[PDB]
Amino acid sequence: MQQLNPSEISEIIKGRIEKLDVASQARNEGTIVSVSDGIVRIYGLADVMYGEMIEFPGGVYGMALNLEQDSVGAVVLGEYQGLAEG
Amino acid sequence: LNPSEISEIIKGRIEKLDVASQARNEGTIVSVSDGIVRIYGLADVMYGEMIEFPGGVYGMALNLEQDSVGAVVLGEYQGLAEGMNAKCTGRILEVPVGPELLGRVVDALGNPIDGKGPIDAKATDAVEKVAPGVIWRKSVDQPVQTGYKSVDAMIPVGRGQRELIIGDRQIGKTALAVDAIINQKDSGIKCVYVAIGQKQSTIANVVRKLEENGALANTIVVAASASESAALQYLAPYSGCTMGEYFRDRGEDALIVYDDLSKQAVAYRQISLLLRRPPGREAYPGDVFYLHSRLLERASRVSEEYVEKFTNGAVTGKTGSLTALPIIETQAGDVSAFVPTNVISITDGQIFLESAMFNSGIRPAVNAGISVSRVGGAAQTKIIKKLSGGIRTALAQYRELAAFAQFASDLDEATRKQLEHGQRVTELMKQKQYAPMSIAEMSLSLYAAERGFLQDVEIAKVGSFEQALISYFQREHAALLAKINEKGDFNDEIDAGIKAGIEKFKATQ
Amino acid sequence: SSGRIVQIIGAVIDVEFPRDAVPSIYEALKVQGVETTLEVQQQLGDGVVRSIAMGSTEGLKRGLNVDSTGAAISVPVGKATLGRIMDVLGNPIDEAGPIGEEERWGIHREAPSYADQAGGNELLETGIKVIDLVCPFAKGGKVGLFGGAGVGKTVNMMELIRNIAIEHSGYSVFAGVGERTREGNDFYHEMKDSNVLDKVALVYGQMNEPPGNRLRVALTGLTMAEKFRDEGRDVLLFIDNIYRYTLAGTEVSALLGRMPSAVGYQPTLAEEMGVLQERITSTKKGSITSIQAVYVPADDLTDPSPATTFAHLDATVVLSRDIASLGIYPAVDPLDSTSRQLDPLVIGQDHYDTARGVQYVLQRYKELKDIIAILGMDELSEADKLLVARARKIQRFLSQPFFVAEVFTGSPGKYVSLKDTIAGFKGILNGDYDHLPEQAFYMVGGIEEAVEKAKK
Amino acid sequence: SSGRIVQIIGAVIDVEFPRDAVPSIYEALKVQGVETTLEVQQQLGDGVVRSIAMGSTEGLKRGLNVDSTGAAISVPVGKATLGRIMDVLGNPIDEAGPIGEEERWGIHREAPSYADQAGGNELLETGIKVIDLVCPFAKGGKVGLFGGAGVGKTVNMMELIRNIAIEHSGYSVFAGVGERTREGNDFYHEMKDSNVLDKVALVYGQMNEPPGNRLRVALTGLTMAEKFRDEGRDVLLFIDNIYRYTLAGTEVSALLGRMPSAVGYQPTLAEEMGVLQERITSTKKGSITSIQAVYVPADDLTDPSPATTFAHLDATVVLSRDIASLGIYPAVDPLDSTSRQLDPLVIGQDHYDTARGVQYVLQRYKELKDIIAILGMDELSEADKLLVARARKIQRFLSQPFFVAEVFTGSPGKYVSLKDTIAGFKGILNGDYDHLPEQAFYMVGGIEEAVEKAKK
Amino acid sequence: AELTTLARPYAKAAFEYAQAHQQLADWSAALGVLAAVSQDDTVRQLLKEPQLTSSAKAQSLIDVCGDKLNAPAQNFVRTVAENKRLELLPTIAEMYEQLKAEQEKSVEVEVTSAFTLSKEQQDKLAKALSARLSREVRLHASEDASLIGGVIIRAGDLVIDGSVRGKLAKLAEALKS
Amino acid sequence: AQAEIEQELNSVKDALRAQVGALAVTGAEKILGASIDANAHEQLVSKLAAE
Amino acid sequence: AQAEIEQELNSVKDALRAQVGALAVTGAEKILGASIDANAHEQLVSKLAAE
Ligand SMILES: Nc1ncnc2c1ncn2[C@@H]1O[C@H](COP(=O)(O)OP(=O)(O)OP(=O)(O)O)[C@@H](O)[C@H]1O
Ligand SMILES: Nc1ncnc2c1ncn2[C@@H]1O[C@H](COP(=O)(O)OP(=O)(O)O)[C@@H](O)[C@H]1O
Ligand SMILES: Nc1ncnc2c1ncn2[C@@H]1O[C@H](COP(=O)(O)OP(=O)(O)O)[C@@H](O)[C@H]1O
Ligand SMILES: [Mg+2]
Ligand SMILES: [Mg+2]
Ligand SMILES: [Mg+2]
Repeated sequence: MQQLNPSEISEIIKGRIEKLDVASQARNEGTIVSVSDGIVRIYGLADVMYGEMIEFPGGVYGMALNLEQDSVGAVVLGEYQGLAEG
Repeated sequence: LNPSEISEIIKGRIEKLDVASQARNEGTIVSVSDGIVRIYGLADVMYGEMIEFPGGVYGMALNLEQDSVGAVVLGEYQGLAEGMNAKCTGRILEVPVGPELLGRVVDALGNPIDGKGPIDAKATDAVEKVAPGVIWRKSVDQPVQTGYKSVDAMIPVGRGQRELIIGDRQIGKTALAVDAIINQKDSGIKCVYVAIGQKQSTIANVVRKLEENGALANTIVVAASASESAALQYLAPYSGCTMGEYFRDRGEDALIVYDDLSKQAVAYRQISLLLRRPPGREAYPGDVFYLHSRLLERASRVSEEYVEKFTNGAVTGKTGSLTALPIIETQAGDVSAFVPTNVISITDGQIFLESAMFNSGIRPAVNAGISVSRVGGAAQTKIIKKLSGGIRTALAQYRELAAFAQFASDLDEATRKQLEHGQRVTELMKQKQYAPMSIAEMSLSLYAAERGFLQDVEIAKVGSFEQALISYFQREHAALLAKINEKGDFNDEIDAGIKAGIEKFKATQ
Repeated sequence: SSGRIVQIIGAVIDVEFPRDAVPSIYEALKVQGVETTLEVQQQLGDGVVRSIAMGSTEGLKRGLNVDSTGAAISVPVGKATLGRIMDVLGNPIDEAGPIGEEERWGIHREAPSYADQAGGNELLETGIKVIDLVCPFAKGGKVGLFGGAGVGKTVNMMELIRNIAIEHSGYSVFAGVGERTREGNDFYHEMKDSNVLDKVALVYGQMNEPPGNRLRVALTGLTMAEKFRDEGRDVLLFIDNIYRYTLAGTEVSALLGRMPSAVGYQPTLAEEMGVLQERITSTKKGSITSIQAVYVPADDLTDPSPATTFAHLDATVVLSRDIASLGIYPAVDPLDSTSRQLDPLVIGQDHYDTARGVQYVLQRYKELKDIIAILGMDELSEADKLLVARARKIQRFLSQPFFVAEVFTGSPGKYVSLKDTIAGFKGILNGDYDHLPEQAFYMVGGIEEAVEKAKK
Repeated sequence: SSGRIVQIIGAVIDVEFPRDAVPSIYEALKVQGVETTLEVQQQLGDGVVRSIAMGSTEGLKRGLNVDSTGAAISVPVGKATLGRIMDVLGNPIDEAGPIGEEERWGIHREAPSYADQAGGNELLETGIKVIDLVCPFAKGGKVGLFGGAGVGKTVNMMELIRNIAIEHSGYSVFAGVGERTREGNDFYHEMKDSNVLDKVALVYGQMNEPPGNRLRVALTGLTMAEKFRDEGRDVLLFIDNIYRYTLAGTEVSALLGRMPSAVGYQPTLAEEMGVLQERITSTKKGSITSIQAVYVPADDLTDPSPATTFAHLDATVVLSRDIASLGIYPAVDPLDSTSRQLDPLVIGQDHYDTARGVQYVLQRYKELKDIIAILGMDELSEADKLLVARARKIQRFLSQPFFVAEVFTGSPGKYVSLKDTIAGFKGILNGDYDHLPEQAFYMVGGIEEAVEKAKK
Repeated sequence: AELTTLARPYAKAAFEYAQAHQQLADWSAALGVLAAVSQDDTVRQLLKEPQLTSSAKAQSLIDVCGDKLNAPAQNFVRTVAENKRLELLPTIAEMYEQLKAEQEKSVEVEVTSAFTLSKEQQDKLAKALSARLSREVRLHASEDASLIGGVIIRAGDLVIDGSVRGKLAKLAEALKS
Repeated sequence: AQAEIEQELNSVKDALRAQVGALAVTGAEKILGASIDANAHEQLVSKLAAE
Repeated sequence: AQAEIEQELNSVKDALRAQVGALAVTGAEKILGASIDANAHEQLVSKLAAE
C-alpha cells in the first residue's frame, strides 16, 4: 500500500535487530539518509526544534524545517554537494 | 491461378525451419490494461527492445523498473492475458528499407496494406537512430521546387532543409505538401508521406490523387490510421524517416512529409500517462520537445566524405539529403501552445497559413509577414534568386501600408507606387491546387511583375494576363523556356529574350 | 468458473476469479442474485478484473457471485431489428415481445482494412440552401452537425432524415446516445403514424441511463448498421449525439485508475474516438451514409472533444449562437462550415464559383464589423457600401423555413433544389436584385419568392 | 569500487553501489561494456544514486556493472583546445585525432567571490546602428540578445562575432547549445575559410543529443573560458542559446522526482540559472566578454525563463517580431532594449540626448499608430503629422544590411561607426532630411547613402 | 510499487544479519515460520485490526512463534510491526532465500517432459547445466502431457526449450508470417 | 484496370495459402501425436543434452 | 476477369486438396528431425479424409 518511508533502509533495520531501542539513546544525534537539491534527510535528532541549526561534518550547517513522524528534512545554509549518506 | 507454385512457396518455409534449440531470456504477463502490459522476469531486456508474445503479437520495453517491466503493444492488445509468457529478442526495432517500397502503402512496421503483394526489399534498418555529426554535414545550396510561386519565391526550401507547414483546420496544409510531392516525379528526389492519426478513407484519397497525378511510383506511403495502437502512431514518423534515410546515406535525395506531428504528440502523451510518468505544461510528458527534435535533426545534407565512408567507396563525389515538411495544427491561431512552440523552435523556417486570407479567396493562404526561410537565396536557382530578392519584405510592408493609408486622403507618388505594386503582387501569388509551375513559368510571372510590365494591367485581369503570357511563351518561345529549365540560369541574353517576348505579347494580345 | 465482487465504486466493479479462469477483455459477466451485466475493461493481476456495470449498482454488495459468459455483449442483427426499439444489451424496450432474430453479433470489432475502402463522390441533394451551396454531402460519406446548447442540431437533423428518405429506398439505423427520452418517444410515434417505422432500427441509451449504457449504445447501433452494409445494402446510420460516447468515457476514466489529460479528459480520448469512428465507413461490399450530431461544450470549438472530431468527417456543418440570435435558421456559419465535395472536379465550376463568391462577400463583411459599430455604415467607401448591402441580402437568403419547424412559428416548410439555390445566389452576386429590400430575402425558400415578398 | 544499473526510465538511470562506497553528487560513472557515462544528480540512500545519462539509453540493460570514477566530469583545458571541435565530455568530434591535453578541470565550480569582482566601463563599438545608439556594450561585460523564433538572434550573433572576434587578439570560445547541427557546421566552415579557427575553441551540443548533454555543454565551454581568464587573458565567450540549458532541466526535472512550479518549469529555475550565470564574469585576474542569445517562448517576455534572465545581464538587446514582420532588419526594438553603459558620465551628453531623442519620438508615435488606422492621418495636429513622418523615417533608418545576411537580403553588407550613427539620427530629429521620401532610409548603412537612394 | 520493492529493505537486512552471525538456517526456519504464521486465517485477521498498537501485534506474533525466534528474530518482528509492514512477511522470506542461494552458488532448475525420463538423463542434464552456469544445480523434474515429445528446462529467468511443441509453434508462426 | 486484376489475383492465392498452411500444421500435429513415443525421447533428451 | 477467376479456381482447389498430405508429412518430418515415412503414409491416408 503506502510507499517506503525515509527510515525503511537496510542499514537502519539491521541496527534495530541488534538493539531494539537503538534510537532515543542519543536524541541530539542523527545520520544522513539522503541528499538532493540542497535538502538533506536525517534519521534521528529526536529532540531537534523547528528552525534549530544542525551541525554536519566539515563546518557545514543546516536548518530543521520538516519534523516528520519518521525523519527530519533539513536545508543547507551553504554548499550541500559535500554531504553524503551515512 | 497456377498450382504447385504455392506448394514450393510453402516448402521454402518448411525446409528453412529453425529446428535446433535456442537459449532465451523470459518473463510472465502480470497485468493488461490500455495497450500497456506489465511483466516480471525479463532480466536482460534492453530499453526499446522488442518483446515476443503468444500468437506473433509484439511489444516494446519502455519502463525498466527494479521489480517490473512496462511494455507497449505494437498492434491489438485485447487478445493478451495474465500468465502468458513474454520472450526476449536480442534485436532493436527494425523496418525494411530500399527502392522496393516505392509505389507501396505500408503500416508503421513496414507490412504492405495495399494488397499488391510482398515487398522484395533486401535491407532492414533500426527505427530509432542518432543523426550524423557536425563534421559529416554540408551547407544547403540546392533548390527543392514545390511548384507554387508564393512558396518558391518568398519561402524557398533547399535540399536538406526542414520547413514547417502550420495553420488551423481545413485551410490547405495537406494540399501544399501533396502538391510538393507531386512536383518531384521528374526532379530525381524520392518521396515519403507519413499519415498519423488520419481516417483510412482520407489516406486512400491522398493515394488516389498521387496516382491520378503520376506521383505514386516515386512515393512511399506510411500509414498509422486513427484506429491503430498509440504505439504505432508514435513510431510511424521514425519508421518513415528511416525509409527516407536509405537514399540520403547512399548519395541520393529524398523528401518526407509528416502530415500531423501534433497527432504523434497526442499518441505519445497517451502512452506516457498510462505508464504513469509525471506530466508537464499541458499534461504532455516532460520530453515532448526531444520527441520532435530527435526526429527532425535526421533531415540533413551529408558531405561526399560521409557518403564515401557509408558506401565503402561504392559511391563517390556525391552528397546525399533528406528534406522534411512537418505539419502542425493550431487551435483558433493560438501558437503559444506547448507543441507548436517546441516545433517552431526546431525547424529551418515555417509557412503560416491564415484562415482570414483563405476565406478572402487567397487560396495558397501564405502569410508573407509571419512565414520565413533561414536558408534563403542559397536554396534558389540564379533566375528566381535575382527576380525574387526583397519580394517577401516588400509584401510585409504593403500589408501595413494598405491598413495605414486605408481611410486617409490622397498621398504622394512614392506611396501610390508602393500600394499599386503590392496589390498586383498580392493578386499574382494566387494559384490553384494540382497545378504546379516550372522554373520558366514562375520566372515569366516574376519578371512581368518586378520589371514593371503589370503597371498598365487591371488587378481583376492579373490572373488572365499570367495564364495568357505563359501560353504565349510556351508557343512562340518554347526554346527559351527549355533553356531556362535546364538549371535556372540567368544572363543579359535571357533577360533581353524575356523582355522582347513580354513587349511583343502586350503590344499584340 | 465464477468469481466474487471485491470492490464497488460508482459504476465500476472489481471481481476476483480463480487464476486458471480469468475472463478476457470486453467479456460480458452476470451477477448471480440480480442478473446485472458487467463488461471487463482490464485485468489487474492476481485473478482480479475491473469492469463497468451495464445498469444501476444500487443494492450490490461485496462477496456476491459473478458468472463469466465466455463472450462479449452480443446483440440481434438483420431484418428482425427493423421497426423495433432495443436497449444497449439488445433487449426489446417497445413492449412488442421478443425479437425474431436469426443470429447475434458481438458489439466489438476491428475497422474494415485499407484495401476494403470505397472512393465514392456521388452528390447527395439535401433540399437545404446553405448545406447544398457550401457543404455539399455525398452518398456513403460522413456528416457532422457541430453546435452548443439550443442552436438547431436535433431540428436540422430531423429535417435531413425527412428530406434524405425521399430518394433513399433502403434501411436506416438510429442510435440514441445520451439525449432526451421524450424526443425518442416523439420520433417513434411520428414514424409509426407515418408508416415509415418498418424500415428503421431504433436503439436507445438516453440521459436517464448509468455511464455503462451511454458508453456502449453507439457500438450496439453501429453493429446493426454493419450487418446491413455487409449484406451489400446502402444504409443510413444516424447517431443522436456522438459526444455522449466520449463523455460517458470521462465519467468512468478516473475510476479505471487512469491519470487525467488536459481539462480533465481521459488520456485515451483520441483512441476511443478513432476505434468507433473508423467502423462507420462505406466499403466495397456496401455503403453507410452517416450523420452525427456533435455537442460543443460551453460554445468552445477548441475544446478537446469537438477539436478531435473534425478529422473523422467528410462534411462539417458549424452552427452558431450569434447567427441564431439574429433570427436566421438554419443557423449555419458559411465561413466555418466546409465539405470535401466543394471541388471544381466534383460539383462543376458554376456551383464552385457561386459558393466561393458568397464566402468572399461574407468574409469582407466580417472584417468591417468593428468600424461599422463605431463610425456607422455611412463612412465606408462606395465599393464597401455595395458589398455590405449584398452581404446582408446573402445572409438573409441563406435562411429557410423547415417542415419540422412549422410547429414553432406557423409558416409552411420549403424544399429548394440545387439549381434554384445556385441561380438565387449567382443573381445576388451579379447585382440582379440590388433594388429589392433586405427583408424580402428572409424566410422565402427559392429566389422567385423573394420577388413576390418585395411587392408588400 | 563498482556499482550495478538497477533502473532505467528515459534519460535517467539509477545505479547501486556498496553503502561504504556511494559516489559523490555530480560524480561521473561509467557503464561496463557499453560506451556510456552517467552523472550523479542525487544520492537516494541505501547505496543508490540517481543519474542522468551522457548518451542514449537504447542499449542499456538492468544489471550492467558501473565503475565510480571518484570525480566529476573532467574536460581538457588550455592552448590544446584551440582550433578543435568537442562534445560535452571533452572528446574530439572532428577527424583531427586526440587533443594534446596537459591538464583537465572538473566542470562543476564555485563562482568568483564578492572581493574578486571587476569594475571596468570601457565602451566596445559593434558597427551596428541600433546597438551602438541605444545598447552600448563594454569590454568584460555580459550581453543578451532576446527574441522569439525567426527574428535574428544567430544572425546578430554572427555579425557581432565578425565585428569583434576576428579583430580581437585574445582567445575565444564558441558554445553551440541546443543549436541546429546545420548552424554549427556553417559556422565551423566560416571560421576555417576565414583563417580565424586557430583563435577559437568550439564546443557543440545540438538538438539531436540526449538531455544530459544539453544540460552540461554550457559548463564545458565555460570551464575552458575560466582556464584562459585565470591565466590573466582577455577572453570572448559566445553562447547560441542559453534557454536550452533551462529546457534540459525541465525535461529531466520530473523524472528526477521534483514537483513542477509555474508554467511547468523546474522548481530550481532561479538557482540553476544563478549557479551558471555567476561564473560567466570578469574578475581582478582576467576578463570574459560574453554575448548570449536568449530564446523567448511564443514572444512573451514575461515567461519565467526570459524574466529570470534579465537581472544577470549588463546589456539587454530586444528583437521584435512585429518589426521583422515589416521587412525591417535588424529587427531591434529601441524602447524595450537597454544598457548599463547608457549614462552621460560613461559616454557623453551628445550621445545620450540623441538616444533619448529617438526613443521619445518612437514612444509618441506608438499611441498615434492605432488612431490613424480608424479615423485617418488628416485629423492630427501640424506638429503630430510632422512627428509621425520623422518616426516612420527613424524606424527605417534603424535598418542596415549585414555581411552575414547577403544570402537573405541580396544587397551587400554595411559597417557603420558610432559618430556616423549619432550624426544620422540627429539630422532626422533636427529636420535636415524632412524633404527625403520614407523609402530612402530603408536598408542603407550611413546617412549619405539615404540621400543617394532618394535619387533612384 | 511492487511488494519486492518494499520487502527488499527487510529481506536484505535480515540476510546481512543472519549471514554475519552464521545463522542462515535458523533465520530460514524463523522467517519460514513467520511467513507461514502470518498467512494463517486467524493471525492474518489479528494483524489487520485498527485498535492494536504496533508493539501489541508484534508481541502477539513473537509469543506464537516462541522457540523458533531467537532474540534477533524477535527484534526484527517488532521492527516490521512498528513500520506497519506485517502484511509483507510472505515476501520477506522469499527475497532472503534468493540472496542465500546466490551466496551459496546454488540454482534450482525446473524441468518438464511429456512422460518420465531416467536418472541417467537427469544426471546428464545436471552436469551440462552446472558446467554452463558454474553453479550447483537442483533439478525439480516433472511431466506435462501438453508436450508432444522432448523436454523444457527453466533455470530462473533463463529457458531452454527442446520440446516438439516449441518446434510446431515455430512452424505455425513461420507459415502465418 | 490491369494492375487491379493482379492485385485481386495474388490476394486469392494468399487467401488459399492461409487455409493450406492451417491444414498442414493441423496434419503435422496428428502425425507427430502418433509417431512419437519413448523410443523417440531417448533421441531428443540426448540431443538437447549436447546443445 | 472476375468470371475467369471463378472458372479457374476449382482447378487449383482440387490440386491443393491433394497436396495437403505431402505438406503435412514433410512438416512432421522436419519437426521430428529424422525420417518419418515408416510412420506417416498410413497416417496420411487415415487423416487426409478429414481435410
Ligand atoms: N490552391 C487551392 N486552390 C483551391 N482550393 C484549394 C487549394 N488548396 C487547397 N484547396 C482546397 O481547400 C481544402 C483544403 O483541404 P486540406 O485537406 O488540404 O487542408 P488541411 O489543412 O490539410 O485540412 P485538414 O485539417 O482536414 O487536414 C480542400 O477542399 C482543397 O481542395
Ligand atoms: N426555429 C427555432 N426556433 C427555436 N428553437 C429552435 C429552432 N430551430 C431549432 N431550435 C432549437 O434546436 C434545438 C435542437 O437540439 P440542440 O439543442 O441544438 O442540440 P442538443 O440538445 O442535442 O445539444 C432545440 O433545443 C431547439 O431549441
Ligand atoms: N539582419 C537580418 N537581415 C536579413 N534577414 C534577417 C536578419 N535578421 C533576421 N533575418 C531573417 O531571419 C532568419 C535569421 O534569424 P535567426 O538567427 O535564424 O533567428 P533566430 O533568432 O530564430 O535564431 C533568416 O530567415 C533571415 O532571413
Ligand atoms: Mg490535412
Ligand atoms: Mg439536441
Ligand atoms: Mg542559432
